[PDB]
Amino acid sequence: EIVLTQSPATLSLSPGARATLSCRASQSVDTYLAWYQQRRGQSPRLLIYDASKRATGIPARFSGSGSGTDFTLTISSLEPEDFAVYYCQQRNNWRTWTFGQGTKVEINRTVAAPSVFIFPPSDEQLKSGTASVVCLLNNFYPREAKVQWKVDNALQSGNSQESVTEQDSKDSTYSLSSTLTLSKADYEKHKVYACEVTHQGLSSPVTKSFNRGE
Amino acid sequence: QVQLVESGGGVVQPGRSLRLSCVGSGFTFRRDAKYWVRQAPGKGLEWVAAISHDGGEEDYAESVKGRFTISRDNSRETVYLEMNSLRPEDTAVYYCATTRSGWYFDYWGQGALVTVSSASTKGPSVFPLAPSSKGGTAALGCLVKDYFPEPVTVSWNSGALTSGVHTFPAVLQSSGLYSLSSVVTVPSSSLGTQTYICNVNHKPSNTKVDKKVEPKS
Repeated sequence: EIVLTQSPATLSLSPGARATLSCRASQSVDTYLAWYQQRRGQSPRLLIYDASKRATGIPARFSGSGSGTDFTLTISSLEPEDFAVYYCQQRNNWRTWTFGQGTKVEINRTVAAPSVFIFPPSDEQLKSGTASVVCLLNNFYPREAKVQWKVDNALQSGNSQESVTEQDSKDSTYSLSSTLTLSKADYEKHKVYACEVTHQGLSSPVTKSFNRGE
Repeated sequence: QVQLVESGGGVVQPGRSLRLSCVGSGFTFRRDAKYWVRQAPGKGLEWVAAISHDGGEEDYAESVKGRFTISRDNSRETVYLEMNSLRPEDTAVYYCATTRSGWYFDYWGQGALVTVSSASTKGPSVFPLAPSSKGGTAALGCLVKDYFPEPVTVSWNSGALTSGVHTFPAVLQSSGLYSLSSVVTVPSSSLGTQTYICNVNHKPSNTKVDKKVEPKS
């Protein structure tokens, strides 16, 4: 019956700066709204309840406000642990507890283009009948990046999987690995394997490729 | 101090059952309702079940009703979640929680990981991600493929190399086995003289591999 929407889903802010997070309810919840912080690798903790009350022991930099449908969580100065995911929460009809989908607060920094590397399958893997081709995008910011795989200029869709690291503790960048999976038989039918990367730090997409056997 | 400690997590086959336990200390366990909230990998929080202070009222999420049972034993300061007919979509970290007024989750446990899968325990194959050897920065790595369950650990040069390492989150393949890569950037001028070894440990299968990664002939 009641949906909580947190938008934007990602906030990019500087250490020590102010942050304001939004929760909007589809219909009024009066002031019965809570906020939780989920720090990296930790359990969620209650920060704010009844829209504006600070839970016991919670630092004074956390505040909240709102009544009805529009709520905010304010962090007066972002500390290192505050780069985290925040969820709002409500309870309707006595027996249903629901959450928003979360807002991630990430560290803002200057744009950095990825360095890109392509890796052929090893001969050892090919023995077993499968080929994994890996594309690495190293140390980039912001997080948005597009990898396109091509095999003899045929765009690949559906046969790759990607993973991304958490923001680096020293330089606040991301890295990404994309793995293209093909059968050995298919791998050996084609010559040019390419990973094309689009990113805001690149004036035009970068392609890294290899020719099988060369 | 208020404390909630969960136990009973693990790997379970689809259709089977698992019982989670959560023991409270540092507060009056019988005074308030208790709850389970779960988080699937990479996803948000989902409330699962609630039980009133004396066990007289139970509420469940629609996704879980009939299959899960919440119960409590106040004399042992314990709340339970009995999970039956487990489904892949029940894979998650399960948190127990307690409340002051019933509106909110005032205190949370540490989580119990539940993985629902028909996969058999299997250690990884470790393949090299060989440096191109073509700013003078090279990248190399290890592909840690086809293992179950999580987790695997990866170090480089037995911990002597930590700068520039990125060990990526595992992906779950349609086979039901996990795969992950670990990479490191290093100076390309070092590739002929420095040895780089990835150290892979998959404790569930007692599998340890040290793979030297070098430029391919």
